[PDB]
Amino acid sequence: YKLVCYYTSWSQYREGDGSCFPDALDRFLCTHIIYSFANISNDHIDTWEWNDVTLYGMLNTLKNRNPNLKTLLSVGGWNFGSQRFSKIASNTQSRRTFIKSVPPFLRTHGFDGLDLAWLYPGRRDKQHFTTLIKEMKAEFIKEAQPGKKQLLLSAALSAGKVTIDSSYDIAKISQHLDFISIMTYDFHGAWRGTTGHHSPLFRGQEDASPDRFSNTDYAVGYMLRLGAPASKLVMGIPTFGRSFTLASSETGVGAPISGPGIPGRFTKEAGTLAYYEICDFLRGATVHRILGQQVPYATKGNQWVGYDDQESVKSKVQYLKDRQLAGAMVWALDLDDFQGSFCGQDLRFPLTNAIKDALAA
Amino acid sequence: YKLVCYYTSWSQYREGDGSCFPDALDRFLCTHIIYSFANISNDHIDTWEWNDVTLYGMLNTLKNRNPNLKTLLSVGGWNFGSQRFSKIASNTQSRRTFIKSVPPFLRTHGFDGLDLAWLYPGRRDKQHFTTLIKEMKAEFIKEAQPGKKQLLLSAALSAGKVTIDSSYDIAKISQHLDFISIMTYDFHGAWRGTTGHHSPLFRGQEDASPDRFSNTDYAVGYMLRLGAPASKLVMGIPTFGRSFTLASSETGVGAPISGPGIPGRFTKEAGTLAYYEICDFLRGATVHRILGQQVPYATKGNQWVGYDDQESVKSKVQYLKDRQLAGAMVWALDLDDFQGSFCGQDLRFPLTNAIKDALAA
Amino acid sequence: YKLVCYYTSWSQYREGDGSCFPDALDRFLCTHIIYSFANISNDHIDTWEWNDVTLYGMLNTLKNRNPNLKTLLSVGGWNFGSQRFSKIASNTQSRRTFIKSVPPFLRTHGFDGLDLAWLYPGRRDKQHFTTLIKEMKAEFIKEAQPGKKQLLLSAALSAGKVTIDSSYDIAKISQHLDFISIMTYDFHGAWRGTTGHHSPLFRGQEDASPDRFSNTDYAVGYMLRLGAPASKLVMGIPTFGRSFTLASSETGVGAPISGPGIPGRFTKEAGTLAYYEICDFLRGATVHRILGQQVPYATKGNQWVGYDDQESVKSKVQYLKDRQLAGAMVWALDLDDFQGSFCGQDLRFPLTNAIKDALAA
Amino acid sequence: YKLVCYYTSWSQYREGDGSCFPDALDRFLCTHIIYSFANISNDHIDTWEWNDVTLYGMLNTLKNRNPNLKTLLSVGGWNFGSQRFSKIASNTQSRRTFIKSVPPFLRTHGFDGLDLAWLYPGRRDKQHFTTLIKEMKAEFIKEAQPGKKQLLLSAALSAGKVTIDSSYDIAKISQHLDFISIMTYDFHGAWRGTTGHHSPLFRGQEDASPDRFSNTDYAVGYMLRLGAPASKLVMGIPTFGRSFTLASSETGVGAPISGPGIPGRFTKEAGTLAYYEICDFLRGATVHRILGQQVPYATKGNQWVGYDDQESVKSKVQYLKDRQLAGAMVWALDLDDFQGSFCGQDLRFPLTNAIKDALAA
Ligand SMILES: CC(=O)N[C@@H]1[C@@H](O)[C@@H](O)[C@@H](CO)O[C@H]1O
Ligand SMILES: CC(=O)N[C@@H]1[C@@H](O)[C@@H](O)[C@@H](CO)O[C@H]1O
Ligand SMILES: CC(=O)N[C@@H]1[C@@H](O)[C@@H](O)[C@@H](CO)O[C@H]1O
Ligand SMILES: CC(=O)N[C@@H]1[C@@H](O)[C@@H](O)[C@@H](CO)O[C@H]1O
Repeated sequence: YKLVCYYTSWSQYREGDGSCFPDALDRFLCTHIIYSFANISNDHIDTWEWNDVTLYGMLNTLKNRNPNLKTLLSVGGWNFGSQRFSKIASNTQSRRTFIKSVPPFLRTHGFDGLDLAWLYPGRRDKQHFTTLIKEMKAEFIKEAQPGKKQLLLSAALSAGKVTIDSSYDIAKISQHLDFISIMTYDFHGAWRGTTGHHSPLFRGQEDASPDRFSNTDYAVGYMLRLGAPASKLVMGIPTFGRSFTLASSETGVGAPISGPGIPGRFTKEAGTLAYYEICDFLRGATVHRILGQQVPYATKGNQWVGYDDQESVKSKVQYLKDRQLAGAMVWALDLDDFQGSFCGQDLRFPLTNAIKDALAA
Repeated sequence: YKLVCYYTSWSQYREGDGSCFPDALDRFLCTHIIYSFANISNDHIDTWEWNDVTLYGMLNTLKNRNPNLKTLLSVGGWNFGSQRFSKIASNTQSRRTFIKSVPPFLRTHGFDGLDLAWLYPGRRDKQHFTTLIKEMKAEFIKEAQPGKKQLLLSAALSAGKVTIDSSYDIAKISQHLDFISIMTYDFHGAWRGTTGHHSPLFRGQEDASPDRFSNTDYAVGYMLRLGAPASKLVMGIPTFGRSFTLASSETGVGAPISGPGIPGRFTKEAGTLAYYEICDFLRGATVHRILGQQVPYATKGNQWVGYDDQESVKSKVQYLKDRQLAGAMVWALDLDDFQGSFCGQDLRFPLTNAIKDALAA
Repeated sequence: YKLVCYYTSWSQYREGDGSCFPDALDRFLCTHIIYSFANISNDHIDTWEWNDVTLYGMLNTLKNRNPNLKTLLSVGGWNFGSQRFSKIASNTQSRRTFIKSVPPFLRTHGFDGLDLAWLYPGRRDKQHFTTLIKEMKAEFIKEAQPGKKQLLLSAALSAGKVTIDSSYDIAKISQHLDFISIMTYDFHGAWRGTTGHHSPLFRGQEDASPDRFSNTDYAVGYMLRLGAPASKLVMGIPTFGRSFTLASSETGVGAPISGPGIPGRFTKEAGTLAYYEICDFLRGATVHRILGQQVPYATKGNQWVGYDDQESVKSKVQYLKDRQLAGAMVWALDLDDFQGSFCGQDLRFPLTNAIKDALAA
Repeated sequence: YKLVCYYTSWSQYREGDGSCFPDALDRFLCTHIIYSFANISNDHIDTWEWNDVTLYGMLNTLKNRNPNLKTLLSVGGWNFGSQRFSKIASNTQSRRTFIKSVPPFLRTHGFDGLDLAWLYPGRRDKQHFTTLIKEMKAEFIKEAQPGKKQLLLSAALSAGKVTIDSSYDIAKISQHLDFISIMTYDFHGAWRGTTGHHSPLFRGQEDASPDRFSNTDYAVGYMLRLGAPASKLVMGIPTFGRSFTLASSETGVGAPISGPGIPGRFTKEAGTLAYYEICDFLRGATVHRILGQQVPYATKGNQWVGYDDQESVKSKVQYLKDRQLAGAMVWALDLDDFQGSFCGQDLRFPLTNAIKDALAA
């Protein structure tokens, strides 16, 4: 089983014990680690943060004691701009420059691979996206055709039905990619203005979600049906939760909300909490397991958070093993308890370790 | 929380330890016990079996130590002839004689109420059935008018979407009935000529069943939607399994079958097994929990049976409690381990006791 | 001990069995293989031959089956032109561009380091050469400072006293280089217009040479005295001979000549023969061991050639081991009998294997 | 070519097999044999050993079967005293008497000529030596005027540059001498307190000897340069070796010593060893060929000896033939294996037959 794990370069800047650099990662935890993100600039792949070269260094250092570890560089992400990635993929010169720039940059900086994270190609870009992928694989085959270890090509794809239907030719791109990470989290499948979990496994209670699409099971089945081979599909599992401010005494699934949850001290983003933040929040909170969805939420005063814990990630790994998927993708290493000193069990990366042990069973 | 339990009269004729009579029944187990079934003969309510009047008393003796206990007599059943019942409830005199005949016969034989089990009112009968339930509740209010204790009225309704849509005016009859026993088992939800569980709680893997309706969650939600109040709805939990003969080595959900399953020694009905026969079957067998349905099946040799156990009935009780339903209905006392000698715990009614325990916590 | 061996890119064009491509090289033969030469173009390190990129890869493939093997790329050579290397190294901006370009180029194309072959810095360029080496070494230390395998830096240096005195600050460049390959061959030690061996180990007969300086032993000792550590000094051993056309019946050392030797069938360069050509020539030749110089010459008709054989390279290896040098350097693989079919042993790389054997003993 | 061999008269007194007398000598081995040493007493040439006259007889017996063998007697030696030969040679009366005394004594005792072994003239005796040689030769020309066979005049000379510069007018004495024997052994060219070979053919490793001039090639080249005809120069070759006692684990050339080598059983002279003694030593010893010097040393335990073997003496002959020298000189028959029972092969005079063979090839 593959265990693909994202590290985000902006986690370095978080205050205090929140600050995360690649020298804090367990080198035997993951089969693959992906660094996010890289810019594209003058149509060439390029660094993002001032100190990426150092941080690339720290990441690849982990391969010294662990030969099997693979590292990829993810290009794109949320702050990149769907627009900008569009302009580049659609134009024929721009695309060639970009593609031609990739292998030298990866080799120069110690990476085994590229992860395309265009979030997201629009309706207009479906063919461009297929082309980009096909030609990038072609370039990687050429570059290594004299005897080398060939560079890996992956992509992070939406788990949302709408985006999958409009943006991705699944059968075509699946043939050229080495794996697909499906982002089975951040589903927006609650009734407007109410609580719901952002990463249910199963739909659960039929009449308590507006549709059947907003869950891990549906999206995994859909992508399999659309022609992605089970053996190339990696199933995304979050180490963050999505939080809401409650607007009444109701704390169930479907309760009214007034908006996103109060920011965490360290991640400082409304509507999100790192698992290490949730471990703090849980002291004095009530935990409930949403029966049909197989995932927990916690509530304390006017705050509600839907997240994953050791029991839930085990259920998720059972699912992915039963479907013979290739493995699990973890977003993100820097949002697990990587200091091992918030979750009260002195265990670094409790969630990721949980996934790893369930893959072994 | 009501806990409505069905005792069947034909269960007296099973060999050896199979034989069951109202004497073997724990008086504290249930709140309501429902005797099934009664005839309608020449438009008056009648007995069925030769020794019904004895068994009535054996049953109504149990109320001696227990004044909280209620009993009800169910009239109808599968053998009745759905034809015959429709005739009776369409004709204006028939219905009048019938309704008039019930209250004396009930007080006489010691019953606290009637349970309607017309299986099933078809197309045409929707209004007849609505009226029958309306005028029967008219009679039971008139009968107890001199300060008696009003007779209870209830009905066993289908959990099948088709049958509910064609047969029941749930908004109307729910105002007249005291509770509704919704038969959330014997779904026909599997792909054709393949294995499936007959009483799943949730739909489960979205791509592994033809429809979203053949599960307990759907049925309960549907009825809540159609007008039935939560405080009048009692959720059916089976103490029996449905079995199949497999046709290949595949033993999963949706494995090819060739027909129903070898009959039990004591129940002697192909495709059925009492819980106590299942305990016999389990020794030697692989149990697997269906992940999204939250129910087990067992397979051994060319036999596959989907059944409910202590873990699974507690989940269903957690489900019914979370929806604030009236309580749980059990089909049937004579099919749980009533000896206490099969399931190796030396415990009478393991499944029914699991349901009681969970209801109180 | 190191065994550094040069492969020359232009050897690929030699007719017939002379043609040598990197895939003919024994992957277990040498510790370090150096590819010569790379261009510098627009102050950037660059390819020379149109197929360099294919040949780099056939070389680097040799590492798959033997990971210990190291590869370096040599920049410069005799066709480069000393005066064009001057301007690059002496302009501060050219030199930075160049130095900046090397590590990406090396990593992109699979090489473990750079070999400098400036042939040769004049008196004017001594300091420039020193500076070039210091800065170039600093860059490799920087590029690697986060946990990479650091890039090797080596230099092919002249064994000629006059060039060493004019061009090299030995003490300073020795601390920065990882090894020095001293080109202890092609000495111009013969009395003008007379036969002499181009790679004597010692001076031999005192009154039969012009100078005491044109011999391996002098050049080694001189570099040691000047500050090159033994542990960084690699001693060049030729797999080629230098040939003369005799002008009389005299056939000894110091016999009159009329010009360089007739070209070989395959190397096609007057005054030079590959070892495999020498094997052909030895058929009907007389060989003599030069008494003080520990090396052979052969003569046949009007031709005379001073070369190395298995015995003579063995002696050279004894010598370098007794001086505790870092190992042997071989110019060049493509001039050894790489085919194995010329020296009537059916044994590929006869000279280099002999060198290898003597280093291991 | 000439082959000039010394027998030493004091070799009779050595124990057992060590004992050597002229009857032990093959008569076909040498072209000249030189009996050493004779005395000068009361300014007349005398005998030295009590039995000299017998030994001279046995020696001269050898010419009975061999018409071509030539014998000479050698006045002087180390034990004569430089101080005393000076006084005989510097006084016009002394010297005239000596000269005149010489021919009759030589005719009387069977000798074909005289060999001068003044070891050695000082600065102050240079011109006296020139005058002795000139006058002695004038005498021998005059004594032969009655149609006799002219007596042979030869001289043994130092190979050391200092002695040559102080003592010898090579150009002048060369015309009067029939041959010069150059003593190209017993060189004092080890760094002080260290091992060195006493008879190297060439200088060898440039920085592993104090001086350029303690070797055979330099001595020969120097004499030629000072005006000795090649056709009169006989190059000395030793059959003994010189031995040290090591002071350390180091056994190489220039290793630390503590004093001379353990005396041999038969020679009893610290720091010397006959070849027959060396043949025993070799059993259990390591032999190394010194690359520069074309000569072996042997070490075993705390002992180290530099000697000449069959290989080394063949090379010394090659050198003398290439330089067109008159022939070889051997010191000495009694230090070679004259028994023929020490060196394994059952051959008498291994080293001297080696010389002879090489002179004939
Ligand atoms: C610096 C960076 O990460 N992003 C730049 C962005 O700032 C913008 O200027 C663009 C050109 O319009 O190039 C991008 O890569
Ligand atoms: C099973 C049973 O009790 N059936 C009776 C029987 O008398 C039957 O013949 C019918 C007459 O039409 O009436 C039913 O109530
Ligand atoms: C062999 C080679 O590639 N060398 C080029 C040469 O082609 C030429 O253009 C020169 C211009 O001054 O630059 C060199 O590097
Ligand atoms: C007898 C002999 O062999 N040697 C003597 C020596 O002993 C010494 O007496 C000298 C004159 O003082 O004359 C030498 O020839």
